Amino acid sequence: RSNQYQRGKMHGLKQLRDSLADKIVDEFPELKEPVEDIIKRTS
Amino acid sequence: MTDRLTQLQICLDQMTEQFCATLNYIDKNHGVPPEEFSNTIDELSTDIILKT
Amino acid sequence: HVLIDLLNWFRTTNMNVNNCIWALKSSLNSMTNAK
Amino acid sequence: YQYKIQELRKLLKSLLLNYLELIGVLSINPDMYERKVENIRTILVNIHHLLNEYR
Repeated sequence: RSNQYQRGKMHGLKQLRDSLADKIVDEFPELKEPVEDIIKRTS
Repeated sequence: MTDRLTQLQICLDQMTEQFCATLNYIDKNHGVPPEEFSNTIDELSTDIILKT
Repeated sequence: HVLIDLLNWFRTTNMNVNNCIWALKSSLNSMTNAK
Repeated sequence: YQYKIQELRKLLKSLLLNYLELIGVLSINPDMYERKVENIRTILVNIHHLLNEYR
């Protein structure tokens, strides 16, 4: 149960930050370049 | 009338409260169905953008 | 030990996650004053 | 005063960017998340300093 919770929360967080990066790129193109680096800083 | 500096303080306090609520929802909800969670987070992110 | 090692590692991950959650809650409670 | 205005705007943009990076840290490697948290607060603290001269 703990492992399933960990996997589900990891998937949720991944989709969270993917959507947040996408929208930050969308409405703020000038900050698009660091955001991808942020992914490189995280992933 | 309300002075715009007081409105600015109210806006920044509401922004801080909104970030606290959003991260609390993330912390207490990570694991709820993925679709409903994603929709609620999209609403919260739209709220973040509008507050900005 | 194989099952024991996996068991202990998963337990460590579990309460590490729980401690991270509690630390987040404590950080928000402390920082609400500075809000 | 335009310099302070643009400094505040770039600080707000950097604060949003650092919030995104910190929540990504929480996502992938939360164990060191605090390493950025106070950092973000410093920017917020700087914002308060930016209010002090505007008073």
